[PDB]
Amino acid sequence: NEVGYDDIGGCRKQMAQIREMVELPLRHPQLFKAIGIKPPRGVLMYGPPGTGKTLMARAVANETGAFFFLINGPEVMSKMAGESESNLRKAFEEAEKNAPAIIFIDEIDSIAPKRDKTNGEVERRVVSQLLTLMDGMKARSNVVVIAATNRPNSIDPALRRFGRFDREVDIGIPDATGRLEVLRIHTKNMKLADDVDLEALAAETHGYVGADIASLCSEAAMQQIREKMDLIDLDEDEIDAEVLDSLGVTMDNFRFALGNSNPSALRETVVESVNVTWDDVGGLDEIKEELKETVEYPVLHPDQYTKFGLSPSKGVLFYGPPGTGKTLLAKAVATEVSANFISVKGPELLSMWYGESESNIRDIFDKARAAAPTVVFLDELDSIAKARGGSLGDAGGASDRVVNQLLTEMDGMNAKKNVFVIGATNRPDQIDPAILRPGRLDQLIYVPLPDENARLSILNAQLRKTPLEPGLELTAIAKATQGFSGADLLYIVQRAAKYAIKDSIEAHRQHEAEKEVEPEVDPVPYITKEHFAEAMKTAKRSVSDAELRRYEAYSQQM
Amino acid sequence: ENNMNEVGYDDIGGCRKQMAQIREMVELPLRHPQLFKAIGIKPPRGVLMYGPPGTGKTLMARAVANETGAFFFLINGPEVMSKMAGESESNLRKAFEEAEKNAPAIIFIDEIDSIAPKRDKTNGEVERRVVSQLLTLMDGMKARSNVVVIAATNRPNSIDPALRRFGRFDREVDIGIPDATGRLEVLRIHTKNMKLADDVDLEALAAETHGYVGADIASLCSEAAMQQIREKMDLIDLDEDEIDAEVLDSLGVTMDNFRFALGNSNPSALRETVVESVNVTWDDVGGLDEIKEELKETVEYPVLHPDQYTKFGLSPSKGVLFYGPPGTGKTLLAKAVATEVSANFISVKGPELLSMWYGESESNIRDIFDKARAAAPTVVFLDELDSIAKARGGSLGDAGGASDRVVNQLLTEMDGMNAKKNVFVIGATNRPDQIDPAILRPGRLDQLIYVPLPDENARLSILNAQLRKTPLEPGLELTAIAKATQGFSGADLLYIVQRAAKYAIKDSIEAHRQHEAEDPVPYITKEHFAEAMKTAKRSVSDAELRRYEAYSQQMKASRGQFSNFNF
Amino acid sequence: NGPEVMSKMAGESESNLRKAFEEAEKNAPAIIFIDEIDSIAPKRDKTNGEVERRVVSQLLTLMDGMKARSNVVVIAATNRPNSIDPALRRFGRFDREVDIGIPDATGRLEVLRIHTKNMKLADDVDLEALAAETHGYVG
Amino acid sequence: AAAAAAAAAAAAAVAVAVAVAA
Ligand SMILES: [Mg+2]
Ligand SMILES: [Mg+2]
Ligand SMILES: [Mg+2]
Ligand SMILES: [Mg+2]
Repeated sequence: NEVGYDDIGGCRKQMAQIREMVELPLRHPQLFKAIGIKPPRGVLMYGPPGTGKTLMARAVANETGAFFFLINGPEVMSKMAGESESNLRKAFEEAEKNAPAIIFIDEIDSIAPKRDKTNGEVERRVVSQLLTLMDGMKARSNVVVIAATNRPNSIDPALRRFGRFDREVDIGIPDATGRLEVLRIHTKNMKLADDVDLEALAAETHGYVGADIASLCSEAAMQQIREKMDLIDLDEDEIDAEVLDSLGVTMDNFRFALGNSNPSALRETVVESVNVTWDDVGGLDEIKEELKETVEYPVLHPDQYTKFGLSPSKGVLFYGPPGTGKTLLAKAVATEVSANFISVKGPELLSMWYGESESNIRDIFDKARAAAPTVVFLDELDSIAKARGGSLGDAGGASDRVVNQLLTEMDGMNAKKNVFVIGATNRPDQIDPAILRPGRLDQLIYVPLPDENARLSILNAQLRKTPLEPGLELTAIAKATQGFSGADLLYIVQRAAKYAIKDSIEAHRQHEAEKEVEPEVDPVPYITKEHFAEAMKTAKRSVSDAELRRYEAYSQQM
Repeated sequence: ENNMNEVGYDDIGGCRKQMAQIREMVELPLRHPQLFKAIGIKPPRGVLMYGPPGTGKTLMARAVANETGAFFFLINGPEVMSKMAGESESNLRKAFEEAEKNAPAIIFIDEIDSIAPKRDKTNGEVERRVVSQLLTLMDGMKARSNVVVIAATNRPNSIDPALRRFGRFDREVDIGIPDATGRLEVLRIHTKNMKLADDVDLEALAAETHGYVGADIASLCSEAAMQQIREKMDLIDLDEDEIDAEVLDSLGVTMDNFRFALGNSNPSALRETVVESVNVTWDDVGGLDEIKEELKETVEYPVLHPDQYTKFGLSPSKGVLFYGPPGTGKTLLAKAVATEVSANFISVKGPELLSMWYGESESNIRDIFDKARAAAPTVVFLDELDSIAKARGGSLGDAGGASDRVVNQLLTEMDGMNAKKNVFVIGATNRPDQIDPAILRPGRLDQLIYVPLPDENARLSILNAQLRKTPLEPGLELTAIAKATQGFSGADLLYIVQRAAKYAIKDSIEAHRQHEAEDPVPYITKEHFAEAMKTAKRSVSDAELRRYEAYSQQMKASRGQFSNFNF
Repeated sequence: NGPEVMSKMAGESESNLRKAFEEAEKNAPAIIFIDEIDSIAPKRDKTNGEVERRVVSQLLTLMDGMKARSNVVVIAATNRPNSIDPALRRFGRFDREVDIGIPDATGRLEVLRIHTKNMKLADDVDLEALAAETHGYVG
Repeated sequence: AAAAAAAAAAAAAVAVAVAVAA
């Protein structure tokens, strides 16, 4: 309806370029003749979906009073004896005969596939006809064509050659500041509460691009509307007035919106929200601080490395004996790091077909780089990175080609669009030496067996949401449990809880049995000392001594 | 009366949250437009319905169509395409223009998976034209005018990513498996029109139903009704002419019909991998009292008593591993659990799950565990873990570490980015030293139960269990047999019993032969045991027994540094 | 012919088979001879190609169904009989799997007599010695 | 009028073998 330059947000350089290209050869052809250059004829637009390209095209169509003619790629073909050629010819004829107009074709990939890839005869006719008319529209005929493709690699290079489509414009994705103005543009037509501070909102919105911000805003508005509708008893028959001027979207609505939303790029691989917080992992504090500092510093303090002119380390690999919270650390970062997070299980990528596997690895890494920043969690690294050897048991080096592709697509990481690779393996000996490069998974963190104070922290942090006795000391178990891993302590506490449940249900159906022939529902509302003693009488060790010896030797190597 | 059969919002149930989200999304922009002009922003006009089959998506759409007073237009997926070149896009254009012009309207796209696969995995032409035209129709110039688009799918991951962006499909509702209250509600709605006897208790039926979703509940009801019909059509003749009025009324499908139908039916997911109901009972398994009580204790409470677990705020124990000499009865215990416990059973053999293709073993494992957690609560029995759990790195020459990838896949699947609501893994291995170290870890398989050779009272219990049905001699006493067998296993006692039966049947058939030549044996006699235990041996030798006791005492040594531990 | 019938295009191989069968039943009581069915009817379990599953299902359906055949007989020839789905190898589709082994020395005598029945030759040569020394040959 | 047509021919699969280190 009414969309102009004010509506567009971000991509200021691209906006200025397109503005020049579309206005100067149409409002000032005399200046182009005076300088002595033939103005360009075609411009293509590419980038991820929802970057406002179509919005920008509508804004260019509206702002400039030149006659306009919209054609959509898949809408030019027909049935009656190949009238598609006639359709395009009549389109060009109207564009010329009416006025020095402007022609905009959206999603050219739908009407311009590579010759070898498309099989048939009508497609050849339409592509060749597009080529010939695009050639024949001379420079002096004051019309320009704007191309808008979602995928740039779906077009044969013949259409890209100089003289038909010479100017490219990589719109890409906005930065934090671009996201800030996009929020401001979107929120300048609604009643905003005073406490909203869009700078923070742009500090946490990371993978959102162009349109997802609008989704966030609208859904937040919905949250406010529902929060205020139920309280007022808005009957389906009635209409409320006094509430209308009082409706205002608050900050908590936006917190809800950010917690429940996902960048559209990451919508495919979204994982269901599982609560984990940094206070639940009692032990390994130094690892927690080191990880949080290393992952947050590039995201909040960029200027330090720019002044230093250095690239901070990116990769890291967790290794250690089984059950020491490695996956728990992955969950904790995934929940409470303030960055995107894509975890992939090792074997998911492999497949029986030829090639699709590496194509999927490319897809995941493209998705990770697109919605940057991200944190790729590789759990069970003992499945992909295996010593090649001369064993020859591979299916024509299929594992070898997969690992080599992963190396080529992870080693070409750029300081821009930072993506942090998290490694996690149980047996560090079977990973290839290529993973210790400074430019590839540089950091080597070792998760050791916990100590007495670490064990006490494990217990107290693990039973936070647990009714307990008042007079109970957990130092004794720590002094007793020495080589006990955290999973084993989970086993101990679960067994104690099970004994508590046994006592509770026993008392329950007992009291009921005397009842048939309110009071305290649970005569044992918390676990007790003898329950813990009986749970601990049947406890076992998790890791044997051979694993400890071999891991100690591995650590001793460096 | 089509009006009577018309399904309102009352019919759909068990998903009140998604119902509210869709109801507001469809009515509020068509009931309070002034409010939506007042808020400042426009509402979303695209929604994606996704979930497993038989959850109520099409029913939800039918309810929306019946309730909302706006125009409603339906597009099936494959219906658009036509052989002649370039008509599908014409179909979409005419559909959209007629829908938008003819008052504000509701689009519903059924089975969108048939249309928009990935834009880059397809190799045809017409499909890419249909997806591109759909993208243009969703967004462009004058994209929509007081119209919203609903799509339904069972596999949302096969959808073009461009469709899952704001402006095309703004909100994705997840209509998943109903909870106990949800299944109770669906049962109540589906049983509101049939005739019930007073004895029926829907709460219990919801309790023992563990994975049934929607149409599964409907099937249960229908089959139960059919069983009642096959119970009251037995007293009355065929009567092809017509049915008398005294029998058509007072039918009354009683609760036993529901119990029978629940004992026969299985969830719509599990029927692919249904296993025969081998008949076993707890009295059939002699001895091992602590093991059976521990198993029942750890399996029946988390599924029936979640309030206490929430009260204490700790997750339950998940894994369990039986290990011991062969024949002690671990597989027998598995049979008992499979047949008696209310939770679903997935019986999978050890090496059954492997496959010829590359990576297909890992796909099969992912499918089985996703299936198990989909219809949870479920218990999965992994028999002979030493087939699947090899010590990684021991086989330099292999098929590319396929066993290694399999065991790593299992490790991550049993503990990973999963909610881990209700999955119970049972392990049974006769060579427990070769199992992977990580599998024995707590949190995956925490309980290692050793099933030692039965004692004399346990052998007596086993014998009593194994003769619970065979007719027996009054003057026969098993105490001598127990006092005489020391190192035997349950299988060996079964062998002795089978030999006695063999001699009994031989004598019976011989005596019948003389009888016909010109029931002599009512039961097995003492001499049949006297002659049947002369060919008795010990199954497990002293070497295997010494290995298993050495393993057990190594664990007990690992149990060190435990004492009275006063508080 | 064995591999002629299969086509990359969807719904053509089965179309060819249907056309063949309907014309065969139409014209007169006739005999079909599907040679090298093993290239047409592989194991459904072990195959991945959709077109082979389609053709084997079509063959199963047409060979047995509602009034499948009316005074027609079909013959199959394979070099190995194991790589075929069992459903084809039951009664009503392929009744009896008659074997045809390597010819005997006697069979060598008859085949030589048949071959030489019209070729003028010297009288000295004897057929039995030729057959005896021609061991291992076939057809 | 000129008609269109859909076509899906085949793909390529991968097998896995076992070796023995005698
Ligand atoms: Mg657009
Ligand atoms: Mg882990
Ligand atoms: Mg449905
Ligand atoms: Mg067994």
